Amino acid sequence: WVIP
Amino acid sequence: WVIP
Amino acid sequence: DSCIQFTRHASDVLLNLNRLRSRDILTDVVIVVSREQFRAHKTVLMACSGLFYSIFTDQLKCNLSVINLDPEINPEGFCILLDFMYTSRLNLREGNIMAVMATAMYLQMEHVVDTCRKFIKASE
Amino acid sequence: DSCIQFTRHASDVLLNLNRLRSRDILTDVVIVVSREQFRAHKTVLMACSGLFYSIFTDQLKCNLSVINLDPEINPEGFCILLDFMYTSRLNLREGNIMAVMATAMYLQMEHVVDTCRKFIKASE
Ligand SMILES: O=C1Cc2cc(Nc3nc(Cl)ncc3F)ccc2N1
Ligand SMILES: O=C1Cc2cc(Nc3nc(Cl)ncc3F)ccc2N1
Ligand SMILES: [Cl-]
Ligand SMILES: [Cl-]
Repeated sequence: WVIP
Repeated sequence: WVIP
Repeated sequence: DSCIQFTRHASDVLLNLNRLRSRDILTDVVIVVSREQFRAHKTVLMACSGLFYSIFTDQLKCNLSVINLDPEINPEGFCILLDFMYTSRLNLREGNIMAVMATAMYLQMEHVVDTCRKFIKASE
Repeated sequence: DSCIQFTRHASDVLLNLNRLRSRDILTDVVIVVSREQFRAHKTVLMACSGLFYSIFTDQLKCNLSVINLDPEINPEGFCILLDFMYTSRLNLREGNIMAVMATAMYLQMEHVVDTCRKFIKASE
């Protein structure tokens, strides 16, 4: 999961 | 395009 | 093999599948979550959810145009997960995390269940 | 928004859509390319090809279970492009590049047309  |  | 690969292809396919959903193009099922209705593509639901994979591989249920979910399922939680299926983006907030996690456990979306557990653990 | 994003989601969705195709699950169209038949999902074809997008958004054609392509289309070229749609990998070879490029121009797959033009230019 990432900060888009 | 890339070499997978 | 000796194939070449287009890096952005999968993301571009998903973006177009979400544009078809927005425009109600070739949607073939309605998911009912109490008083709310959500239109979607059976194939996208099956590709994202272990519950929908089991439903639409069943010889009788594969033919249904309407699926009613358990009344304990929160429509907002379902809406957030449906958006995730079509976009890869999860709108996870302090006010919805419990409903989102409960819905993801029901739909069998293991990667979502994993991130919810981690965010809950961080708060404790 | 304040969303989080699962990097591998789109690739995982496409992989599952290819597993449904392999297992002939919920395929809803047959594409006929001379003596050969290819089963696929209309939504994946529309998401990848400008020609299929135009076909399945047409009020009469959206209801067809069989689509016949132009007889000049090479079945091997089509097979390579169908595999690309479901996998992002293009099996481009000196012996098939002309058929693949001609099929991609017909199907309106601009990114494939672009890589074929570049590989052809490199050979000259
Ligand atoms: O957490 C999850 C997400 C998920 C999706 C699927 N989907 C499919 N699985 C296979 Cl093997 N082939 C085709 C499919 F559409 C099954 C189980 C699970 N569990
Ligand atoms: O080279 C290409 C690939 C391609 C795909 C599509 N697909 C769709 N386009 C839109 Cl705007 N919404 C939904 C779709 F399924 C249209 C044109 C083109 N041209
Ligand atoms: Cl997931
Ligand atoms: Cl393309």
